[PDB]
Amino acid sequence: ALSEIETRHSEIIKLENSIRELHDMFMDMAMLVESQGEMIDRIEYNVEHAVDYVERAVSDTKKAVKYQ
Amino acid sequence: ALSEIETRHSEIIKLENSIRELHDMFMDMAMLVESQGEMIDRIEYNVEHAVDYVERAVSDTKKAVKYQ
Amino acid sequence: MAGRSMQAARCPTDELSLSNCAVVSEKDYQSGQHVIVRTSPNHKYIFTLRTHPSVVPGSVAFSLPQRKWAGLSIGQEIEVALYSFDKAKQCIGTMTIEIDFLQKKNIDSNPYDTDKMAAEFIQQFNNQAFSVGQQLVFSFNDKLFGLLVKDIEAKIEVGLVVGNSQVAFEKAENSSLNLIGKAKT
Amino acid sequence: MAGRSMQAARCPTDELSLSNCAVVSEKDYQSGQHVIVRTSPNHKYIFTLRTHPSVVPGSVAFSLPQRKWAGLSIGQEIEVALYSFDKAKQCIGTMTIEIDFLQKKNIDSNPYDTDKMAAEFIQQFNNQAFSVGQQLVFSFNDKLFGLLVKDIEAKIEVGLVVGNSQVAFEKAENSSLNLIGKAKT
Amino acid sequence: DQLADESLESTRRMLQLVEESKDAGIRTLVMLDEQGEQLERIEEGMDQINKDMKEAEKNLTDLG
Amino acid sequence: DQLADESLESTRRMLQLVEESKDAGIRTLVMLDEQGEQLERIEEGMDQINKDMKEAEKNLTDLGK
Amino acid sequence: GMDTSGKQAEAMALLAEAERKVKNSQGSSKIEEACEIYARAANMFKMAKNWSAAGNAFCQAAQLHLQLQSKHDAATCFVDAGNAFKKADPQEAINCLMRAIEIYTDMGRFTIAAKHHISIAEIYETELVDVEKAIAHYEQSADYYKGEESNSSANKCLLKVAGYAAQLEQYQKAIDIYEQVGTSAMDSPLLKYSAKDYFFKAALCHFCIDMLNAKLAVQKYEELFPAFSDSRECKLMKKLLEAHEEQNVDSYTESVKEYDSISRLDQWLTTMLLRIKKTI
Amino acid sequence: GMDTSGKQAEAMALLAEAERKVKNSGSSKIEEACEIYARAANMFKMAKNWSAAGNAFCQAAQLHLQLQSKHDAATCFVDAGNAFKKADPQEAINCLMRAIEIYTDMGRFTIAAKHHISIAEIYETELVDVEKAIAHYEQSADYYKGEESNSSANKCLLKVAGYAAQLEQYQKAIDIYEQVGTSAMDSPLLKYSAKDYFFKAALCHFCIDMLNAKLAVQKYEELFPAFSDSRECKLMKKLLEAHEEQNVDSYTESVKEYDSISRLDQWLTTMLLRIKKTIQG
Amino acid sequence: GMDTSGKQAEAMALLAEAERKVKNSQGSSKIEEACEIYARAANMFKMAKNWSAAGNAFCQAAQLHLQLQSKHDAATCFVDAGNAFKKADPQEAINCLMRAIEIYTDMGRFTIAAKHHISIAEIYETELVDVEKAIAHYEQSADYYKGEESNSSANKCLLKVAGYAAQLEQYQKAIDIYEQVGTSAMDSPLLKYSAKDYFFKAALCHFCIDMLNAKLAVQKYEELFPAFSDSRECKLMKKLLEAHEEQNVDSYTESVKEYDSISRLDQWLTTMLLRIKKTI
Amino acid sequence: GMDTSGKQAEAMALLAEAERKVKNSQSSSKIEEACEIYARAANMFKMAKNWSAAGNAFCQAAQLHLQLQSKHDAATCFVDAGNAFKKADPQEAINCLMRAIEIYTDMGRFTIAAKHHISIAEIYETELVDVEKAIAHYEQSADYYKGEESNSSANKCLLKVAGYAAQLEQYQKAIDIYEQVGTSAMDSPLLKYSAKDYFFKAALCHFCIDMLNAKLAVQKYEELFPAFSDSRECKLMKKLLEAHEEQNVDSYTESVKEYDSISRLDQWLTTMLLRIKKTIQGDE
Repeated sequence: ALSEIETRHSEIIKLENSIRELHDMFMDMAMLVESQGEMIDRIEYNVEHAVDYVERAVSDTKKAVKYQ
Repeated sequence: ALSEIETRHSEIIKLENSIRELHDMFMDMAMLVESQGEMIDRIEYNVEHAVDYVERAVSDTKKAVKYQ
Repeated sequence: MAGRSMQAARCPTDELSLSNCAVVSEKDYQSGQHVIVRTSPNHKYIFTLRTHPSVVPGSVAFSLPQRKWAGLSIGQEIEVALYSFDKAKQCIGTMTIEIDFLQKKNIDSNPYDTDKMAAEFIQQFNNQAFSVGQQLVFSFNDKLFGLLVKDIEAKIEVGLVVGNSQVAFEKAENSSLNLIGKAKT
Repeated sequence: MAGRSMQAARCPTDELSLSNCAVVSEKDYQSGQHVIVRTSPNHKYIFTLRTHPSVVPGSVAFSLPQRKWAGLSIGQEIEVALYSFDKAKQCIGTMTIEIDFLQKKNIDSNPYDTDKMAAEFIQQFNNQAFSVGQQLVFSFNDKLFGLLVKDIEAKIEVGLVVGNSQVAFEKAENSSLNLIGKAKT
Repeated sequence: DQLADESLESTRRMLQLVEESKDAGIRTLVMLDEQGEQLERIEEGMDQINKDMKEAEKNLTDLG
Repeated sequence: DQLADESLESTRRMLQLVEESKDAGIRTLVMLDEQGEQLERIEEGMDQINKDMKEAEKNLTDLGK
Repeated sequence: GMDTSGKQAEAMALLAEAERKVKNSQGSSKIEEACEIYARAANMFKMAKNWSAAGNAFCQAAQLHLQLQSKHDAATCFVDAGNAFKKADPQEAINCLMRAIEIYTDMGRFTIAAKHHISIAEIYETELVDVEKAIAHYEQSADYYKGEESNSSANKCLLKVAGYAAQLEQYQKAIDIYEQVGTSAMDSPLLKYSAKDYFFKAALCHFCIDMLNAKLAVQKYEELFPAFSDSRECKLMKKLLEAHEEQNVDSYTESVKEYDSISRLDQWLTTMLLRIKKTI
Repeated sequence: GMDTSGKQAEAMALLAEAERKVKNSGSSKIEEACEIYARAANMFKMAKNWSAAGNAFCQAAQLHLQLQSKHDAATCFVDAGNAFKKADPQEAINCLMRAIEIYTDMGRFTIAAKHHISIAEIYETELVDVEKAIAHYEQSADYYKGEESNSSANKCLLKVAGYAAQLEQYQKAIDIYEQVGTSAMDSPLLKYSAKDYFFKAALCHFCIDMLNAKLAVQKYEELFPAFSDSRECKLMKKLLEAHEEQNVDSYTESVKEYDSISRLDQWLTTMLLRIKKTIQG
Repeated sequence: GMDTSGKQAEAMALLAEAERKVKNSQGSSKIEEACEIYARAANMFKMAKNWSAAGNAFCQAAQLHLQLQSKHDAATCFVDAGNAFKKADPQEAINCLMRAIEIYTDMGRFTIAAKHHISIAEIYETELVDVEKAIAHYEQSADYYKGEESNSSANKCLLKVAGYAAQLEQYQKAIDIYEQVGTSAMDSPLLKYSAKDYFFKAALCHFCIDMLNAKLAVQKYEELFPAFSDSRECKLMKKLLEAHEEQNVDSYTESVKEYDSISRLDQWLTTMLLRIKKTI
Repeated sequence: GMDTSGKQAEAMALLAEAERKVKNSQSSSKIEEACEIYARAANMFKMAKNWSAAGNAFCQAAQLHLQLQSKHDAATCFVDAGNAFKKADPQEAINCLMRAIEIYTDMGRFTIAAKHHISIAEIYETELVDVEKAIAHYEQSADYYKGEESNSSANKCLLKVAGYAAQLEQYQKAIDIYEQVGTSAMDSPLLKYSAKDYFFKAALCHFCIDMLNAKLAVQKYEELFPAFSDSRECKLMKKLLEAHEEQNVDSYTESVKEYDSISRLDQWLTTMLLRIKKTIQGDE
């Protein structure tokens, strides 16, 4: 037993504890990544709207004012 | 005897290989996350610049056409 | 007979819990009546009612064995309708009941009068309905026994026990109970 | 000479590498001169020059022992300044050299005449500059050995060898050399 | 022996846990790649927006 | 007997690897938190600019017509 | 009631005012004002959780914007109407999203069409329990995404298409898609570790046609790059093949159970393994 | 550098100028006055005072309100709320509520949801009114769910469920926990987490009566098979067996053994103590 | 149904009428309408899977739009034409992308010229099998990025440049770049963990020139970065140096195989080790 | 072409043209053209690798924008000039960044001022090694970030300033900072796991003052945070405390050596442990 048994048990238990902590960390990380993905998705649309609005407005107003 | 003996010698190498693979995955993930962080910083700067210029121009046209 | 929506509750007091019956409010029924309780289309069970001075109207209380047999959850909705038993064709003459100790605390090898116990059964359980597979508790000289209905003789699925019915006991497998009496086989 | 910048190159041939004399270009100097190669501000090592055809002028070729002693890498910048010996104090009378096997493959238990090799040493590098701490190779009969200068007796750090050098050799650090003769201690 | 049986069971649990962690890591990597592509698109759109707006100010200020 | 010693060495190497992985995980978590805050800060800017542009456009249009 | 009743009352009032103004106009400012109040009424409906009326109002505003010479606003109103209708009756949601997709693709924007096609396919699969049209929509979305060199989205859509097609007994298409994705993802240093999965699935499909195809394909895949020869999955494949060669089903069941014990199986894998077992 | 004295003096000068400008009241006067109010508020926020900044922002918001502009009033109200965040909670609540009222009129639902979550954090961190926190979280969850943002409408529901479990309303917590577990089960990414919620549901059941816990555990194992091979299900089975014979030593032994490998937060320990005291008797 | 018959017919009709309208102009509204029609026709052709027509239409629109004072739109059309042409004939894509890059840099926007250079480099390497111009483009992009303190992207570009330069037997450049990147990454909280790898690579290059240089460089990097003294790579380097010091190829191969077993070597490492072993 | 000579010559000619054009103008409408030509000259210089002239041109453009009634453009030109000068003349970079910070904070925007303050502190620490000014700038940035409800950035800045303060033998200041962050990290779902580390560092600072303050602080953290008890750092601290009490320098050295062998330490930890070692050795 002696060193053999003591190393066996202690190292095994410590390894298991560390593995469990890693498990928890990764679950939380994945949830955070999901939420951020949805925020990015919502930003994209509001950027496209603004692009179309500005382009159309500038074009039309320029034409109208030059014609006047 | 040698049954349970060869078992550990083959229950250890699997763990070694899996752990090394996890190591490589995490290194690549960290590099990617850093690059995305810098991209986000640039996007924020551009957004703030654009919003402030838009406000200036809109207020300018508003007062200019108010005084006509 | 038409059926109403009633709610399962916890049986009041221990004595009513050892007195096998579904407990109801004094405003609706009395004791000795027969009802069928439906929790789903495919499993319905017949019970006899008893009134208690604590039952809240709109609920029916059951003891632990009845809930463990019928698979009922406290607070779940069930339907109960009065049921009318024939007496000319379903009357039980003799039954087979498997018996064992209810409380593991004190197993013993002493002899138990299976005859006297059977008579006490009639004393306590006369005029109550029993079905195959139903589980119950039996109080005999301050001892708790678990009983399981094995067979019924007039074969009938449900019947009304009469005063002169005879009960036979047989030790459950993997038990040290030494039974000695007429109620054996 | 003045300390101009040179570059270390590879020994042109094996024979010149074994000669223990730094190969140089025929256009720059004449054989027999000495140069205290200056690398770091606190690192200068004395080497003797010998010309050989080929080699591009402006570089100095060294054998593996020289590069491993002075710690030079091919392509590195070095300073070459000429050196003058002080015959009144630098003249080497005796020198102490530690000897050991160079190649573990050729280990053998045969006897080694310590005196017979000594004369060959004189025959080889007579009149050539040697410095304390220098490492070199020794070509005994079909034997490649590693030599390390530990001490010099007329103590000086650098001197010019002569023909009266009775170098006593002694094995060290688990060496298997079977040494015979009177040229030991 | 029997304590080595405990240890064999321990190794088995370790192996299962590491496999699960590996799957989670792989999925996270894929998710990050997709997000990176979306970030690229947003950045590309932004610049256009900025320039198109500054042109308008200039032309209409020259007009006024 | 001496091949068991190898087990000990393997176990020590595994433990070191696990510690390194844990530290990497901590750093990744912190970085993700900061990035999330930045994304939140950007959403609001986008909203405000969109609103302002729309309003001003309607204003110009009506004014003219 | 409380908020619900008053919000309903104001919504009906706004609808009545809109009808009054449209019948009055039958100018341009009248139509603009009517569309504005239509939108406000729809928003007020959404507060009280009455989705049908919200969709009706949004579609009416979309039509009003259509008759007037404006398009993007019509697209926005149509897509919002579809999203609102996603609760009660999916058919109208499909119709509205189709109109929005047509309008968007006309102008030359191909990113948003992919999103709307994906949403339509999700509705089709989840509510109408029909998979052919899901396949069509996913393929269209994959094509649009790949058009702009956004590879990852194309890969995701094609993986879904391949899974559904393989479920429906059309194997060759699934094999082609799996080969393409597996070989493409192998090169990239990031996704290198997942490729071993895709090849595995391809092999299973080959094994549903005939054993010899499975053996040849396994050999070819192992040749294509050696990491796939890791004992983990290739061992299982070889054992399954050998068990099927000698008409021994007990060994097959034992091997599958042993692999299952260490790691649970998914419905897809269990179904495919059951078919392979049966044919034996 | 300049110290709060000079900044406060300049802020007071700006406030006096704005007040006199509004006194002689036209559009130019009011616009200039609101501009001065904004500048003074910024200077105050630089001065580290936190109440005069709120007052300035609120006055500017009221001026923008009386003039026919809305968006600007909302922005000034939210800024005033952020300023009061540290000065006085109740004024912050009022300002944020008015901002949400203005926002929700024009259909900007997500912003209203965020502001609701902020009012809720206020009510739960400094004030002790949990009921209002539950109401606000429910409203935010509904607003998010209305836009198909399922991924951000599941945090508010979990917080609501936890607070309702603390209050002893167990049916609501059970319903929410099950629903969320069933929703997350299907998605491949979130699957690994689902195991938690089901466990947390069973405990709630076990608070009412043991038999309900037995039946619920059976139902969840049938519905979802991986649950049957985790460690939480082992502990549940062990406790349900142990507490059927009034044997508290086994109960505490199992709890301590589980605690050793992994520590338990406050919620779990409170629930376990409730269960032991109530039922094990 | 998305058949290309009607799509092609419409596209050709639009192109023909645009050519007619532009031809009649022997004031500038004709150019504007013609350019808009050209853009619509290009999008139509792109829908039709015919990419060459899309490229031609886009380039014509770009030319016509650049004819006017407006230039910010020529850039955009040119980049779009390049994306389109990236399928059939890469040579034109290079020309268009370069004409774009030129305008962008002239305007003062440097961050969005590096991206186009990276794209051109990818085209060159993947299809034209030429590496000198790839190196040139990567170097230029790295310079532009490092101008704007975007260190990470500059590091990635320099890594690719160093890899190819080492591939082409220009060792000195590779070693300089690798040591620069290693030292820079050593001083960071996150990248720290990867910092070992680069050093290992550098050591290998030092080996190709001469063994002793490699020995001294390993000593230097171990002293500079103590955590490097325990990693696997340093141990492997020590063993290979000792094996190569005594004309012992056997132990060299044994160590290489032992290190291969745990982790699979890439093409780069295996080719470099093969060169080293071919030396002796 | 890539030729630098032609590009620089063109830049010089264009800059001279702009100079003479503005000088003629001085003899508003033309000032705009002067600004645009200055910006083009600056960009050309930047592409010509002559960073000094690029910074100078940007500064001139900013000055031209200031006299005209525009500010935001002046701020943008100042920040560009600072980024350009960063490589050659750090002092002018700091000057330009400070002016831009003043303008920005005057206009109302705050976070941008925090970013520029962080940049100024970074340049101070990397080039002129003036630690006190770096501490001042970091504290100002943290104040702004915390005033705008952004917590993570404020925490990062506070950690940096605390590290330098401990470096400069101002122990008390560092300790409070660490404790604050620790409590915050205790009340979070994610950061919880790292929260021990901060506590550990705080303990070491106490040990520098007195060993009994350190023991009491360890007890306080133990009762406040029980998870801290299992971790290695608590065991190491208790063993070191005992060894210091008993005066057996050898046990302290051996224990620290073993802990180092298991894992390496940063310069900060090694120097702090060395200071404690030197303190204890005098006792023996």
